[PDB]
Amino acid sequence: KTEWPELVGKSVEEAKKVILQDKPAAQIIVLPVGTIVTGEYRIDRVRLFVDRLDNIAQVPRVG
Amino acid sequence: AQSVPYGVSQIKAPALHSQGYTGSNVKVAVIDSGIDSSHPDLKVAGGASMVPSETNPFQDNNSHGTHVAGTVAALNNSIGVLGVAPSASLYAVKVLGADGSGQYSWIINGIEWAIANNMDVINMSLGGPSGSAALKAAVDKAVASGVVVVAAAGNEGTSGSSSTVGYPGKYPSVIAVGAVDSSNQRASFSSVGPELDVMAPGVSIQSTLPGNKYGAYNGTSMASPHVAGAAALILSKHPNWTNTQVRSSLENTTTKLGDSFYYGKGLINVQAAAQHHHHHH
Ligand SMILES: [Ca+2]
Ligand code: NA
Repeated sequence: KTEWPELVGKSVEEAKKVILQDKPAAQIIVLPVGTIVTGEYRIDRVRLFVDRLDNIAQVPRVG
Repeated sequence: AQSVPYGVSQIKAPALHSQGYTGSNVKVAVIDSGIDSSHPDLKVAGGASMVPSETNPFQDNNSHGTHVAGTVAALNNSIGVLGVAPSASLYAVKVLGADGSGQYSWIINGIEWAIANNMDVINMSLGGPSGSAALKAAVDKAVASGVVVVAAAGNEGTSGSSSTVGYPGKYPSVIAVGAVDSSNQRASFSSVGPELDVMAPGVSIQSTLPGNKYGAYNGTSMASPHVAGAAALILSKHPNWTNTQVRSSLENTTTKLGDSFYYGKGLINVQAAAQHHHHHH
């Protein structure tokens, strides 16, 4: 699994839990939705973009 | 001994170097996470930080801006790697913090600093899925002012028939760069869409890392500075060429690869770009 569209609109806590069940070595970083980020590809990373309520606002994906 | 990373050879930068052109006197802003100015294989000429809690642009707490800078301009000497434009005047314009992220206003402030400081080339190995009017205005202003603006296309892969190119790469005024490997195959993560302009090496790219290290990174972030460095080479050989002309020279002399949805115009070839008469090889 490399994308989690079912997590959009869930809490950041539930998203972390689910992603770590699928990918236990994932390096998860939480960032505000609508920020600009580096364009490098990291197969070990999952960025989670949250809204101001700490819910997932964009489909999480590896990279 | 110095090593020449494969990507520098693949875009034919050594042909410019042998003609005597290495980006001398061309000002290139790396708008990114900072650049480690203590690295012995980099020379940083200046810069500024737009990150409120990280005020030193010469401290790179992420590593990404340092790697991107080395692909643009790692020095020609007996150590480390060789950059595309090893004599370029390199500016660290820090708009991303340690975690790799920045507010739109920070990126815009960096672009404005670059314009006010007469940068010839901007590289933005960064992006996000949505634009803003203020972002579009800042890149459009830089281009209207004569700056060559290059950005990573993004690493969103495919999504049926939809474009996945991020901003600011997705704006017409910005050259959006996708990633190929050493066989000219598109990287599976490389963004796609009619906004993809050209490709450059973006798989297993060796470059400078903070604390006098080197390492191989992957991404359209790695592809973009091949093109920004190529723009500096071209301007060092043709110092009166406008940004319009540098951009067309790179577009008009690519080696065409597949369908333009996936490959844009193909792989840049800076040897061909820097001739007077342009055609694809
Ligand atoms: Ca070197
Ligand atoms: Na563009």
